[PDB]
Amino acid sequence: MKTLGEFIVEKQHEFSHATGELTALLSAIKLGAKIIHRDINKAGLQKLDLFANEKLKAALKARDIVAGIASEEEDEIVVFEGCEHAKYVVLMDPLDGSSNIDVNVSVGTIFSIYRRVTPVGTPVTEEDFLQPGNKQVAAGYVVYGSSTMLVYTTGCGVHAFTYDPSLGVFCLCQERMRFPEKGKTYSINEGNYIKFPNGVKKYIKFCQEEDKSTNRPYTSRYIGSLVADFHRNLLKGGIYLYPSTASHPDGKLRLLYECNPMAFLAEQAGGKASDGKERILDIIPETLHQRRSFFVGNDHMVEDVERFIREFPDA
Amino acid sequence: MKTLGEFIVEKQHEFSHATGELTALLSAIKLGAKIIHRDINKAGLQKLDLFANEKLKAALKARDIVAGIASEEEDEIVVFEGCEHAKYVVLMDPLDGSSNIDVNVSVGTIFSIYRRVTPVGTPVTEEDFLQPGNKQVAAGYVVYGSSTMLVYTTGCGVHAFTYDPSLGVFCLCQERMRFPEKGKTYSINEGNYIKFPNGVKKYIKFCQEEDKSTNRPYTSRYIGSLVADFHRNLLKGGIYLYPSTASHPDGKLRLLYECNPMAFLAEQAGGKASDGKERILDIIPETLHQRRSFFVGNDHMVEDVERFIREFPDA
Amino acid sequence: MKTLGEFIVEKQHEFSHATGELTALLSAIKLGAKIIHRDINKAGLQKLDLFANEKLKAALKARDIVAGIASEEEDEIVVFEGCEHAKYVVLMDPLDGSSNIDVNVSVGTIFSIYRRVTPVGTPVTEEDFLQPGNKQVAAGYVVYGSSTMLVYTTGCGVHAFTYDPSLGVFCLCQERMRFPEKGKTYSINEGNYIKFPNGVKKYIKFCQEEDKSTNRPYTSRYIGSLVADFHRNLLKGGIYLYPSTASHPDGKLRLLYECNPMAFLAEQAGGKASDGKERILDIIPETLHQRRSFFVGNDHMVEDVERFIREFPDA
Amino acid sequence: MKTLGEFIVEKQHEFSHATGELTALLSAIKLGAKIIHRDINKAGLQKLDLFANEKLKAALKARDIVAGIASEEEDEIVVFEGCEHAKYVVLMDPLDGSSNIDVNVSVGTIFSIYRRVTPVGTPVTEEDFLQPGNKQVAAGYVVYGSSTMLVYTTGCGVHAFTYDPSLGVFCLCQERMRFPEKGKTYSINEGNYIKFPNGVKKYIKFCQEEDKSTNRPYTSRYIGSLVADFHRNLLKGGIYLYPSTASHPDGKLRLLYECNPMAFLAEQAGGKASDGKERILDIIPETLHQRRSFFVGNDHMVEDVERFIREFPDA
Ligand SMILES: O=P(O)(O)OC[C@H]1O[C@](O)(CO)[C@@H](O)[C@@H]1O
Ligand SMILES: O=P(O)(O)OC[C@H]1O[C@](O)(CO)[C@@H](O)[C@@H]1O
Ligand SMILES: O=P(O)(O)OC[C@H]1O[C@](O)(CO)[C@@H](O)[C@@H]1O
Ligand SMILES: O=P(O)(O)OC[C@H]1O[C@](O)(CO)[C@@H](O)[C@@H]1O
Repeated sequence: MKTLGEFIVEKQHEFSHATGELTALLSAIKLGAKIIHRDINKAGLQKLDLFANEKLKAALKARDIVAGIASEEEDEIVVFEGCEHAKYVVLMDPLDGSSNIDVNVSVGTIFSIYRRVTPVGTPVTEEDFLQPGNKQVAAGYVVYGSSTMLVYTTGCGVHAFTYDPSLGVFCLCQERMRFPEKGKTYSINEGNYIKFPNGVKKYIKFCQEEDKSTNRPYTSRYIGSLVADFHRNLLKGGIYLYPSTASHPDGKLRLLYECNPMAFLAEQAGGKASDGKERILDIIPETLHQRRSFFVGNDHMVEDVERFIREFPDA
Repeated sequence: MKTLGEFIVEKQHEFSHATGELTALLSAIKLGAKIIHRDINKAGLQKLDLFANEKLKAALKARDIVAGIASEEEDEIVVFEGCEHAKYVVLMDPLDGSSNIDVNVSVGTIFSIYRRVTPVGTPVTEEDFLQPGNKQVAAGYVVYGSSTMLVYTTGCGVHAFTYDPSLGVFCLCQERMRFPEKGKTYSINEGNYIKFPNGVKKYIKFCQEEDKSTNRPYTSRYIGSLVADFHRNLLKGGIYLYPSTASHPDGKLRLLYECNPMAFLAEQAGGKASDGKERILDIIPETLHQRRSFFVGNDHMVEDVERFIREFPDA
Repeated sequence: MKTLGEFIVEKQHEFSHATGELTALLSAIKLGAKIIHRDINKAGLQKLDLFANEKLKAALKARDIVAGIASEEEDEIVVFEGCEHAKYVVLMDPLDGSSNIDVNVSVGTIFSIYRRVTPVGTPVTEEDFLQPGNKQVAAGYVVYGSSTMLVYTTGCGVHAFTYDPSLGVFCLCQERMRFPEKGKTYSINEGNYIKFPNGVKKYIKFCQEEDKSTNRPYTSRYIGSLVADFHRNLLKGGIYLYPSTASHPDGKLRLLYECNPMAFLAEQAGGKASDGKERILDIIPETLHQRRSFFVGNDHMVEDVERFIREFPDA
Repeated sequence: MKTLGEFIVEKQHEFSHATGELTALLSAIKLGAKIIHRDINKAGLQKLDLFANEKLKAALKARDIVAGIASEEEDEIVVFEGCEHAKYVVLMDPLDGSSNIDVNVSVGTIFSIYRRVTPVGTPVTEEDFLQPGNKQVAAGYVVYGSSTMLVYTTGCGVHAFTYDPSLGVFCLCQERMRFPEKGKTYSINEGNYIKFPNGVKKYIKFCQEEDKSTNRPYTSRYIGSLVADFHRNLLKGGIYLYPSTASHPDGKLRLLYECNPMAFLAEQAGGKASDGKERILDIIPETLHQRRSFFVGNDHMVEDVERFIREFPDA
């Protein structure tokens, strides 16, 4: 057995050889993950979003390694007074999958880490949080399911760890997660069918046709939590979709707090992530809360999606 | 705080005043649930079906209160040698939601309890396990999610309990679960669209139309675990569907191990459960492994389903 | 692995064949033990006496199997209104070893169970709690140490169980605890030397002489918690002593809440328990809070003690 | 609530400002402590010495921060191949209190940390492990009792932390532990009376005299585990003694693995630690396994001991 902490030490070349700093960063994360886990595992015994947001924020600050944060909850960025010397910033979705807490369904936490652009010693600015996804130095998520797992990447593969309540530590369970060769599952909220772009509606029809030669019809799976659907699709192959519609002309997902970190993780696992036309990671952020259409998973599935959008324009 | 054990004592009138026996029955269940939980919570750190099956079987026998069992795993019934004096039989689905274990997604355990028809002192026979669902004296399930919960009924409401790892006990969290007045979520594997009965395909179209006056289009949610989708729908309202198709002419779900206990639970919560035409609980079992189409959840939703099947016959 | 609950079922002949009632009795105990354990295991993260007293009292009442209780904390007995139909009474020392909580040292819980003398339907009276120790139908203790263990007897041996946090259940670890053939450890508060009876002072000198032929000098061990010193001595052999002195002319230990249950346990393990002259279990209680000199452990050691008291009278 | 990890960060001035290295050091310790804790908490469900030794050894090496270790178990020192670049060495007593495991009594782990004398890049030698106790840069212990606690010092006070199973983290419970003004408890194995030095026998008599003006007679407490007796005495005041005798002419305790770290901790808490004549920390080690008489606790008590040895020479 090998712990997350030991693993970080062992992989000295990752994270630009700044091992000591990665350790501090993930230490903040796992602590926050442990705290949230405790409250969720006894939720039965909206409000949790705030709790998660507060605990993760306090933890990151206590490591004295982050200059400031950006939360899906927060309207403005949060500058850590006394941390001006820090050279890292973190964007996060404290509790992804709000509609699942009360129903004992999987929810998660997403984080994205960037190296600041503004001079050390100075307070960070939105400039530091509006960099394209391709500049992230680290990304990962925490899934709170039957078991609690932490998944992350620095650019050298995707590593997953499972929390062991018996020990109180995160243990390595898979060092190199990769999407299998082919996917046979699509994850989308099909109730929103009539409002999806014509290309997406076509892909859905594509997915339901009878073609044993290509594993069709695919299976449908949609938990309602980006983190949990992604995690399953990554292990078993599949694609997750959340296109634009009436309620969300530019999609529902946040480009910086959700799309970018998951996109970085998908790409590092040999998958693909796009807004249906361009690479998520190369999009230049316009605003902190910018939303974006999102399609991620096995490379061939996302491609089929882009093709259908191409051949059937106009939503 | 009140424990499951204390609650059982307090409700002396339920279970036909045989309090001492209910206690023993649920004691077997929660122990099995605790054992399985432990292995699942560290699954990361098919095979689990066997483990769950063995642990639940051994636990029920050790209470010396059950004459024998029937498992979705077992081909034949299991007679407990030395328990001929027992007057209860139990049918179970040890681990519902096989495809979810490896992906850290919710799975569950389902149990159904019947009073034997054959004379005590004698070994039980299939006759004891082929009684209609309306004869069950108890039914419930265990959901292994972010938290582990046990839900059951004896005919006087549906009671849910949440396991507290800190204490090592199940605690009452909701004494009277009821479906809310209206449902706005449907749970079905839409990838199997083309093979569903025409009436079901119509209902799906119904679900996706724009009619704010009736909360349409509904939201789509499908975890892939009967226990977890049911649980969510029960708390938030909704309907779960698994009709017949090519791969399963009579549906996929087992009538005795899955449909009946969930049907008993749905009805006790003010909901409805049918095979699309008749009441699940009144169906006279033909065989131990009989499968059946299944539609369960809010009463009005299941009715809409029955109506569409009525107006559009032939699958 | 076998649980406490399963073990009770398996031993149908013990407790006068009233299996169902023993189960309810120990269920109250283990629940109280689990609750206390939780608060103690995070004590760092006098007051606990009250907490323990309240939790055990509430638990016993909730099983609707006990007519009333007597606590070392309580001045008067506690009659359970609505439990007049109960035929059992319980005397207890909720938290034995007060001076150990703040120092992270072992403490315990002691319980004694009697069958009432007064007619059912009527409220219990001190008469029910003043019966000699030889009438107990059950006795045991819970030790909260590196691990939490429950030890008890009904008259057919001493059984010990260890709590498994991973499972949340008590598991059988030893079905027949017996003192080894010989003891080589004495447990007494030697700082109180000058005030001990002359016979006890002689025994202490005896214990420190050089006589390899009899394993002397013995080893000295004194944790400060009756439960923990007893438990160790029972497994490794030894004797525990708490004689009379200035601060306590009749000893410090309570005859009914401490001496009797431990005496019943010691005798069932092949050991001996006396006040230095007579058998603890045959003493006829004079008052609820009666104190008594107490010497318990390996039979030969207690005998040596009685002999020295005999040969050197006057304290 | 503040974690051990956060506390270390917050106290940047301690440990010679080498914060990052202290963090790695204690991370190895707490992990080993968590692993051992798990096996001990289910011991019921000699051998543990080896387990503890192996787990702590593997953990320290995995942090790639220690050049090598010295264990009370090991005959020779253990050089970490591939860690020649490390500048720290650690001496340890993996499982102090062997005779307590089987009896569910408190046991502990002791560690001592030194900065090497030999050039980096080179393999460490006994020279690095034979430095006087006054050169330690860190010392502490882990007590496995009703709760699991970690206590340590770098020269700026004694800090204690309690492990929270609910969270899986160590939390600060006391930042500045100090012996109270006066002690009233002595901890010694009195069964070995006749073989103790005359001065010690006199002190024991001193301890048992009647002198309310000085809190005499003192109370006697002796758990049999150096870690647990020390911990209690530190919180409540008291003195622990283990002098020389026949079985151990130079005492039983190891000078480097036991006496030095506890001596450093006692002094940092305002207490005193000596071999009955000189300061433990200033003794120049002669051999790796050198034993030494040891007296530690409240300053005035140890002084009384030194005085009696002075006035009554010859053991
Ligand atoms: O309820 P809907 O419209 O399917 O949206 C669910 C999605 O929204 C989120 O909760 C927010 O990102 C995701 O976790 C999830 O994929
Ligand atoms: O993979 P499919 O065809 O959607 O079937 C999933 C269903 O099968 C089961 O796993 C077996 O009953 C259910 O738990 C679940 O609802
Ligand atoms: O502090 P003293 O006088 O040794 O008394 C300790 C004894 O008192 C009790 O705390 C009360 O029974 C026992 O648990 C323990 O054996
Ligand atoms: O059994 P004895 O001779 O009292 O020795 C016990 C002492 O030995 C050790 O086990 C070894 O250091 C200490 O933990 C304890 O104080």
